[PDB]
Amino acid sequence: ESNEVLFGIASHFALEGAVTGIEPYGDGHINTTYLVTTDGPRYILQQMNTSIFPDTVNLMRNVELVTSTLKAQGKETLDIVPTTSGATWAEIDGGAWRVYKFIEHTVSYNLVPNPDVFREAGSAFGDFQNFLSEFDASQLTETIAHFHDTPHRFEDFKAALAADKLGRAAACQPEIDFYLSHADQYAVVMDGLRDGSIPLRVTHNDTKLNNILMDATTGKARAIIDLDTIMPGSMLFDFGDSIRFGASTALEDEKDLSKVHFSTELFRAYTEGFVGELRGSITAREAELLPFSGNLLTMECGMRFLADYLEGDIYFATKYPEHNLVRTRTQIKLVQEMEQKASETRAIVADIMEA
Ligand SMILES: CC(=O)N[C@@H]1[C@@H](O)[C@H](O)[C@@H](CO)O[C@@H]1O
Ligand code: NA
Repeated sequence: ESNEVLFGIASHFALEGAVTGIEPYGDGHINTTYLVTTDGPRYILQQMNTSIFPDTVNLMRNVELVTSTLKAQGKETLDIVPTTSGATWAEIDGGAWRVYKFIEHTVSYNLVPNPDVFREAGSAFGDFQNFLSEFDASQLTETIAHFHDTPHRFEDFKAALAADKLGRAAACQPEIDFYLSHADQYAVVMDGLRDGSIPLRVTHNDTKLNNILMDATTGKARAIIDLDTIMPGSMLFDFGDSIRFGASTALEDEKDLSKVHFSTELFRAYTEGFVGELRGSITAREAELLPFSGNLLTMECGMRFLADYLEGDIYFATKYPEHNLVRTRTQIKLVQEMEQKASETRAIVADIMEA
């Protein structure tokens, strides 16, 4: 938005400095995020995407519950800065806005630079699952329905494909046919949740690497951010999504596919950290599905990118017309390598489950 509008928004919130600037910030695809600079502290200002999260009240209730519980254990988290009237968010001119304190002395990554960073990510998200187990499912109502229900995502994909609103399907038949041909694989986790062979757990549901902040000195995890999708699911959604984003040798939107590979060493590092924290709760069936959960979440995210391309880019932020096609192509390349390396990942999990 204009500066006039953004500075106006900021005046609704209990900031503790005179604002000097408000500038676009970060690589989130969903909300619209800004860095607020002041004569003292920094803030993150976000316009929440109400097309994706229509029930703002329930969403903020969940975020308040999670963050207040962390605070009450003396654990660093996202610190909501209230409105000047004490509310957790503001509805202003038809938009929903919130502010968080900027988390100082941190670093974050869109791409794993070395195995230790990714091991730490695994530990952080594994620990967060232990934390979340303290809630029962009823305390944290779903903020998005069918969120990691891959068969439901596939129904959405098939509809986007049949409609082919922009005539973009002609240019991406290999990608389309990849997702169509893997239809038989999409129900495995949902079927296990439904029949009780996979435990229903409270999960984070968007565990990509850039949703953790690490300390700039110690390298240890400081805080997990992007708390909007905390809701019931499977452990496998958090593990699989982490592998999807972080076991790649390339960015999610890397144009040069020759740079995109699935790294079994990174898979190992993350699994060491994650299982390291969850060894006392992980079931045999969950352990059996750890490698395939990577395939599943990567395919789910990929099909969502491609569906969005076919629909004219209505869901994910994009920077250029082909951006979602570029994104779906990395996800496909990753799954192709995950398939080829299946025996190796199976062996890695077995080896860690004996440690
Ligand atoms: C709420 C929502 O749709 N979040 C998505 C997440 O599911 C997806 O895996 C990611 C891809 O980078 O983008 C967004 O964060
Ligand atoms: Na739906």
